[PDB]
Amino acid sequence: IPRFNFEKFAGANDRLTTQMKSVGEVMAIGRTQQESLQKALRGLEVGATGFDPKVSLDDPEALTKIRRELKDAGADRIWYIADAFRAGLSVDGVFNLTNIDRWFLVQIEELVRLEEKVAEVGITGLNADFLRQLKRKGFADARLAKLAGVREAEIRKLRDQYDLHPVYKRVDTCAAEFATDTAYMYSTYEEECEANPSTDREKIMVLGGGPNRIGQGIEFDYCCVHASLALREDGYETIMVNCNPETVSTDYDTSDRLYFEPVTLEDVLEIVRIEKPKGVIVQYGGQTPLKLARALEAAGVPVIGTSPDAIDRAEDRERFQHAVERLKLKQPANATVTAIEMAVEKAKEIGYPLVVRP
Amino acid sequence: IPRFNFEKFAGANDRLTTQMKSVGEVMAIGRTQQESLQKALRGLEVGATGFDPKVSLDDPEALTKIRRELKDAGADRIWYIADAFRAGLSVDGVFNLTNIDRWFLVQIEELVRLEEKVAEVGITGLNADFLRQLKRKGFADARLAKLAGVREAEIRKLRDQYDLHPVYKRVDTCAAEFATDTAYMYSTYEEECEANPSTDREKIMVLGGGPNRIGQGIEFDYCCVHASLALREDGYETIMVNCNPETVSTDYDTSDRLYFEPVTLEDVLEIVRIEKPKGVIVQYGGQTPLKLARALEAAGVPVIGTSPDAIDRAEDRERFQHAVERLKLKQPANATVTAIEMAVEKAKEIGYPLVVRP
Amino acid sequence: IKSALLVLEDGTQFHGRAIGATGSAVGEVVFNTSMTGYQEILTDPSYSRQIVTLTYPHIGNVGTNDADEESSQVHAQGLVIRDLPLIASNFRNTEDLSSYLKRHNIVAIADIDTRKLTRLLREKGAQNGCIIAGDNPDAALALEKARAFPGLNGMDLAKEVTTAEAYSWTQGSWTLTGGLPEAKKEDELPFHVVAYDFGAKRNILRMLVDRGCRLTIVPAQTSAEDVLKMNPDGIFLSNGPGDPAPCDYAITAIQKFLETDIPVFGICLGHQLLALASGAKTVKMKFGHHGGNHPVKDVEKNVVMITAQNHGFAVDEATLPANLRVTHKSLFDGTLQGIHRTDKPAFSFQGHPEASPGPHDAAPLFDHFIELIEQYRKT
Amino acid sequence: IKSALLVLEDGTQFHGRAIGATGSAVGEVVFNTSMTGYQEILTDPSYSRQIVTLTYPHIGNVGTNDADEESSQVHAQGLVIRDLPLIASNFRNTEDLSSYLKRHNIVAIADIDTRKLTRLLREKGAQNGCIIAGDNPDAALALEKARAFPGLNGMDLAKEVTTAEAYSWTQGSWTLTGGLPEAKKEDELPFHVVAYDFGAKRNILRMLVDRGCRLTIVPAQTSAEDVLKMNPDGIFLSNGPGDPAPCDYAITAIQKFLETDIPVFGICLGHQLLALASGAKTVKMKFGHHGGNHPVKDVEKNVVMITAQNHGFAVDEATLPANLRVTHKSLFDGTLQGIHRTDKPAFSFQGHPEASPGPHDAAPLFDHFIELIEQYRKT
Ligand SMILES: [Cl-]
Ligand SMILES: [Cl-]
Ligand SMILES: [Cl-]
Ligand SMILES: [Cl-]
Ligand SMILES: [K+]
Ligand SMILES: [K+]
Repeated sequence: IPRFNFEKFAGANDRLTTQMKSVGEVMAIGRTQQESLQKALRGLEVGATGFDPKVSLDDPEALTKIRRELKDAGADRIWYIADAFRAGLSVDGVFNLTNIDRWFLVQIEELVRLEEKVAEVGITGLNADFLRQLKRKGFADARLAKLAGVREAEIRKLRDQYDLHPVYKRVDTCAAEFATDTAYMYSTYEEECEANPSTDREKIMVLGGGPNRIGQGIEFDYCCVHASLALREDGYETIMVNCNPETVSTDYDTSDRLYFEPVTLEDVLEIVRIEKPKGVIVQYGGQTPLKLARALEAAGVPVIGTSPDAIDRAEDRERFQHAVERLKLKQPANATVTAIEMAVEKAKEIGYPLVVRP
Repeated sequence: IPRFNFEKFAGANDRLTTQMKSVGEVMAIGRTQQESLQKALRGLEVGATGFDPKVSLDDPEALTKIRRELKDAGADRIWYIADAFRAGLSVDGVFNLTNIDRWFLVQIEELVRLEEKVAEVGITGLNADFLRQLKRKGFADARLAKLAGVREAEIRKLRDQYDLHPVYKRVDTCAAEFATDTAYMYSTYEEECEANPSTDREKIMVLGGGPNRIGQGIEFDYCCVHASLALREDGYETIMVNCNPETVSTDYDTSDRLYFEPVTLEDVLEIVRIEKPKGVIVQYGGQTPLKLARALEAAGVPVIGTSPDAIDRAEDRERFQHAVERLKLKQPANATVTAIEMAVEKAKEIGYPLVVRP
Repeated sequence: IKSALLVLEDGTQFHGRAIGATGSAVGEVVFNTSMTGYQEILTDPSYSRQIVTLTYPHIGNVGTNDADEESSQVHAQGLVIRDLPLIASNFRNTEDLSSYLKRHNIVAIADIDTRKLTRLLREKGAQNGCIIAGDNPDAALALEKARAFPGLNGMDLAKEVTTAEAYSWTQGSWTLTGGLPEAKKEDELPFHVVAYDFGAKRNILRMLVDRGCRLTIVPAQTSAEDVLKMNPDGIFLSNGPGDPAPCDYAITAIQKFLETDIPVFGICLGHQLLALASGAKTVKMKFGHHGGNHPVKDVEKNVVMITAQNHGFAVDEATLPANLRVTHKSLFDGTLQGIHRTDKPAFSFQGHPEASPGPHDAAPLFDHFIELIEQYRKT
Repeated sequence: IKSALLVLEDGTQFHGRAIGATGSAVGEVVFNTSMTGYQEILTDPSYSRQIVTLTYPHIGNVGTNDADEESSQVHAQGLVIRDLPLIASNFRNTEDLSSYLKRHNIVAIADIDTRKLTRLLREKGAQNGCIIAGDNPDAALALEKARAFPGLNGMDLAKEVTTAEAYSWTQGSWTLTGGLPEAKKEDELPFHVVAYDFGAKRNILRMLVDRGCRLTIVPAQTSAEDVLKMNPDGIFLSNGPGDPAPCDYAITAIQKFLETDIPVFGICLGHQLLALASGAKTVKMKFGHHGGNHPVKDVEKNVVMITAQNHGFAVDEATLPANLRVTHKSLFDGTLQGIHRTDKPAFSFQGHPEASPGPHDAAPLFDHFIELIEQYRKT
């Protein structure tokens, strides 16, 4: 799935055409197309957990917007397609506007229908069979959580409860016709596991940044790779976690074990669950892995290097002002305004010119 | 199908609810629901030939309009439903919006699909096999013609060619388990004809006004009955053609032969075809039959009483002004203005106050 | 394009579309005016060797479901309808009609002028016919198959649809709320009734149990002796296909039953047997009675009932022994509908009190039976 | 819910979903790596008595159509897949996979870990197994059946799928534009080839016709004497199921041919048969070759071709008569893939030059055969 950054180019024509406008891409592998696609969506780093809606069900004007988005594709198209099914459009209807093969459309529609059942039965309706079927279609805990109206952890709790975990299969170039000594893996909800972790070595995990976007480029990957080469050279068993198909980090040669997966809490926790690494580096993949640091630590992950809290200390405007204070350092005049008039008065205080941060 | 008059009540609320707002109703009989439904649509006296589109296909806001019309029904909802299928809405989506049983919706959908074929293939594509299929679905000549880009008459000739004509069955209360001596018939595209016209008497045809509407009331129907009662007494074989379920005119007791059909050119011509009456009265049912006189005479229909042309002479604002002139009679100053500014001048001429007829 | 064709004895042809199984079907062609209950109609054993044509154009609007089965299988030889609905729209539907016919391997055509056909049957009378559903239906072959049909007249079909061994029935009727009830404990049912399976419709049975009867379903050719051994509270004689006249075994039996004081009640076919055993004669109708809007008068009460009818033979009123009183009569045609033995606790009805499908107007007829049983047990 | 179960000889179970007919299937289980060509594979006679597992997860994406049938029927004993798509999406489709399976009465299961199954067969070698599809699939029973399966080793299946009577074949290949061609006239085909039907794939015949051969398809057991009588321009030995070893009739006749100067060409089973008749030995492979991405080197030219493979037995290269020269080897496992008689116009390929499905890389094998024929006619 390509990754875009239109938001950064306000004045731009944001419709997809023959000239590329994409800034990067994500890749996913699944045993089925639904699994593959959903996994890709949740690894896209756009805040998607899958097919999150773009327009409300009760917006009278929704079908017009949906229609526009299907007919003339932008970057949100994939999400508008499920919204179309949600709103009563048929597969044939969607086909005529998008020209996307029905073979793919029918699959998205089936996901919507499943989402509808989840929403209906709520968390209670999530028995082990049903939940397993959902997982098998690539549904993220996060997406189920939303539909059921619970926190994501709640869905994950449930799986632990049912012992509903994924299995890891290996890439081998030959549909398993021959054995492989490489550990290039992906998760799926199947029977046989091929992870076969080692109990032997001290393992180090490195988390990548998913697809590149402006501000989250190759430079982060570069770091990710080095960590891996270094620690591997030092004798550590290096485990790389990333899903950007363009990078060196996802080259099987770069690490001991490569899990081509979405760099999400969900996905990472499952790998940790079976690898039980000595430590995890979250500081090198850019925003993506940073954002997950706290939850990981809290879920019991051995995050190594600068603590999550520390990072937080620095990222939080407030905590920071406090430290800079404490160290008797110079920091530009600042305020935290809530209202307009409040800002005018404060602005007076601070002094023009000003830097207004959202 | 109920008949409304919302245009006469500009300021009123046109949404359908639990308080009746219709002014009349038309009824149709068909060997099938589809056939029955389309016959009713064409006999509604609203300028419909069936499921004529209400919104354009290229209208970006069309899905919005359709949705509103579907969710909060007005008198046009039946049309908006076919528009929904055209636009790609599914039977389910339509259902969720209207709560109209899918059993009905699916049939409308089918009709839409067939409409599409027509449109595609054109008049060339109307072989006898298919044309017969369409007629059996209740399709009107006028309807198919719009679809094929030909005059209604072309479709009608075409049927003449293929010797494609309806058959007449009878109403008997018992599904043909018992014989009947009553001539209460309806048209269908079937095998066996039950019309069995007489060769015996001189027959007189009386054309009813269809569903009542404001200005086209029981008054006309009253007349219609009287024509029947009278001529029959006088020993003529009387044939009534009407489709208003409320009136005395559609009471089998009122004439010798009752054809419960749409008061259309098409429908009428079919009756005349097998009946071959001595004459037909079109001056008693109101605007409905009146508007058919010219066409009927042209198709060789024995129109008795004031000739269609004579009629036209009076109704035509120009034809008329002329004869009043010729009779040296008093008429109010008139003008036929095309442009605004023209009117103002022409106005000055005529003198205020002024009656503006469109 | 899946052709199908129907040809009558007379060589009248009907061209349509195939909606069921591939192949041919042959039997007597009949018309049923029932606007509802197609499933119940199809699974009515009485229809064995009959090709059914339904007057109501839309057959299949509500699909199908097990509870609407009047027997274990579809007994009708073939199905003829005007239109087969695009879909089934009913919360009770478990399977569309086409698939259902296909499932039960029934040959059936749609899209024909069922009206034309009905008028022909009503005017000219019943006619055997043949349906051929396939790639290129052979009209000649059809006519041949059609003419070759032996004919229901004098045909014992009862013996072809009856149960192999006997069995017990303790199940009551369906309810909207409860559906089809679990079968009643044997000790729970007051009376014991023995019922002759001449191609018995489940609803009859169900309505009996509903009334406090435990049942023993017996094969058609069961001997009176074998029966009387069971110490029956009453004896019941079901509906069923073909001619009642060639059913010697049962007539005989019934006669034996008639020497006893045992209460005896017959429905449809059973009514014809009861009559024959009584000394009357039967006759084959011109086209019969098939529909659910049939008025019948209880002459005694002078009241009318709307009834379910499925019968091609009748009891000639003019041959009635005197020990046989006329109870009911058809308001449509004057034909015989009910009889009571003047001398014995034995009575019968020509239509279907158990309906299904159809008006529940004639149900009370069962009540009378009970009345005879209760009084019998009083002795 | 529609259950299905797959049980192996070793007891390994796979629980899934029924996508084909209700019932059970037993046979040797194999895996095929072809990402496309499912129909062709299913209709390959060589798969007789075998349960086919497809490694590509989505099978049925394009539905099915007649042109993609490699024979008169589905020969696979069963089909095992990971996922049956919601719809078939291809202009060529005439029937969805499920429907097709049911139509051919094939027992098939979906929704199982074919990867695990594949790794299992690779690691441990082929295994017999049984699929049971129905209400409540008995795994113990499945295991019984699987364990009871006599197995392919020593089994002659050729005589099982061969044609009863001989016939002519003059139809060539399909084309996108034209589809399958009208069968050619005999005067339109220069050469006359006698082909032994050991479970021949239509593509081979079609391809042969494309090359100018009018064909006479003969029963597997047809005598050399009978053939010779026909004055063949060349003799063709088709592919086919089971062990080539037990086919004495064939080996015998080939040996006879081998005494003449008539060109002989064999594909798959035919290759095996040609080798046996020349004195070599055949073995049953651990798991065999079943796929469309199998590299085979033409040792003479040192070139590689991507091939369509479908075989579980092979010719042992270390028992090759000196009169048998090795022409091709598998680049995957170094197994024997081609041989040519050094002293006679006779050669054969272990793979499927006719592909269907798979790469057209090996088609030139045919050409060499035409060569021999033209030269033979020269004399
Ligand atoms: Cl017909
Ligand atoms: Cl008779
Ligand atoms: Cl499995
Ligand atoms: Cl071996
Ligand atoms: K027809
Ligand atoms: K499974």
